[PDB]
Amino acid sequence: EVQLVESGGGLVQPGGSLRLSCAASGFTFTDYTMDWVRQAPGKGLEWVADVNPNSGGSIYNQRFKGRFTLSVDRSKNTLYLQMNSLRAEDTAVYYCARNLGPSFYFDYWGQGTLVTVSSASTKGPSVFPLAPSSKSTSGGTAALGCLVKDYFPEPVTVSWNSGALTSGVHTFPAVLQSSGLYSLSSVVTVPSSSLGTQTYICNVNHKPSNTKVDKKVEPKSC
Amino acid sequence: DIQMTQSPSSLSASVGDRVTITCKASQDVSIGVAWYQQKPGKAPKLLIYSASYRYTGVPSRFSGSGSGTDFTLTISSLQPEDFATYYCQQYYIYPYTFGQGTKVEIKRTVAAPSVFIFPPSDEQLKSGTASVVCLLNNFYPREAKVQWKVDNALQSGNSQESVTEQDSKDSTYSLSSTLTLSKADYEKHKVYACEVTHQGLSSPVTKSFNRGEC
Repeated sequence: EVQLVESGGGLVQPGGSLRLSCAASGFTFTDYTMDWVRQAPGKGLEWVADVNPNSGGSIYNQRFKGRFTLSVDRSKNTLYLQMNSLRAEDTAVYYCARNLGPSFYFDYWGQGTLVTVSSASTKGPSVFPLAPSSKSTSGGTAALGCLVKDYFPEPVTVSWNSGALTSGVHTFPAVLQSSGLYSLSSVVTVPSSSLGTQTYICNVNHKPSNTKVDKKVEPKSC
Repeated sequence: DIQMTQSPSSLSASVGDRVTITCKASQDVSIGVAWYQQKPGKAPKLLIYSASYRYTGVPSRFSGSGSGTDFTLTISSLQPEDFATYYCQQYYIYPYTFGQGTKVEIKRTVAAPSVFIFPPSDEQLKSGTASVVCLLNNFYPREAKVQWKVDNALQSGNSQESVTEQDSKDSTYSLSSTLTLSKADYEKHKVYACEVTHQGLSSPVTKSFNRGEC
């Protein structure tokens, strides 16, 4: 199978530096050229640069010349995007993509890696229970969840019962509060008959702050 | 440089409907156009290249046409999983520009939201703040209004909401609205309620609780 895995994204201050990596596999790495395409939050797509893993020659998009440098290790099937003098406008998800034909359309893209350029400090989230009660019960269905509040930067991952519970789960897109910190809720609907019989724990992981929290959500009187 | 302009910016179509999206190039680009599909939280996927070539493994319902300055992407029979943003791109002339994208949503039968409310936890209170959450679950259309009331007073500027991306299996949406107050302010009031209005509700629905009892 074909796969492109990016890594290296994260938080960096304006004028800071970062190196993104793209590990390729499942095809003759040197038979194609590789590119980076980015997408700023809620915006469109913007081509960044292309590099030929055989000659090391690279083509860049105008405004990135001077602060972005492409390189490749033809011994690990990896591509690198070195970034310096980062600007707030560089905040985006950077995708690695394979360029098959001579033309510039990409047939395979990695999942991307998030780069956040901000002077704000990293902060782990508080995790509060969204306790189920008669107020969150509708017949045979009851809702419960966890509020993941005041963290930075994105993203946080939330699972239920260590991934054992997936159906009925809704982890909402984070919202940026006035304080400059993110907040989101993850909820799950379950049959009412399972409330007092099943244990519900939300597992929150905020890699940027290297924080992992588990929170048991128990029914309450309300 | 060459600009790629798509239309419409967004559209809603029913499952089984034929959908047509257009892309206009600011100048002749012969057949050097590609189309991509990008689902929420996923990386784009190549659908069409050379304007009319469906890429290997792409579902047959996807096809592209056009040449010169007018291009079109057609979904012969829209499927629930097709909810996504579709982008065109011209790739012969540097800097290989993409269109702004067209958001495609699935129009389904109206479904009223189930409404749930959650009082702030005692844990958060000892943190100095109180967040009250109102959940609107599995509804359609996306348009819904949530109004917070504290002791019957309409709130403004102290709440935020988030909507999930359209469900790829049943085409519904869910929404969370969070009202946040300092512990001091929260304890100065009794009744907390969220009123929900939606096309599927014949009359607004209100969920509430009394602070002292929760």
